[PDB]
Amino acid sequence: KETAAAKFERQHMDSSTSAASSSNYCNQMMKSRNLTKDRCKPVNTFVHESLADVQAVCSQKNVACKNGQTNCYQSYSTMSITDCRETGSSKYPNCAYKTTQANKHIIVACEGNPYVPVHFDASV
Repeated sequence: KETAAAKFERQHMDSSTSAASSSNYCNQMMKSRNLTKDRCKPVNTFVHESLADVQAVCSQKNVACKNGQTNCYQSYSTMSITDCRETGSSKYPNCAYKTTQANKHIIVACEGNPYVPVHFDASV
């Protein structure tokens, strides 16, 4: 299978750009990361920082995850992110999203060796 770390990178990492520019970033990103493949993935966040800076969150502020595990970490700094959320009228297979650029702290679950993000828990 794809590893959990790899899946996180496919779903949540966009180190290419410092922000979302065109307000159909989400439409194109969601498609190219295979998140509109079988259905429209309703919500998804992209992080626009280096992979090194993102992996480093795994040694920052330890917090509970939503599921109640305690291997989650909150970034000390705000990060450049894009919140993609499907529109009220979107219907597969013509998936429609709005793009919201923001600077927020991320919370990720970390696991494995090397100890890297395996789950995007939230932005705050």
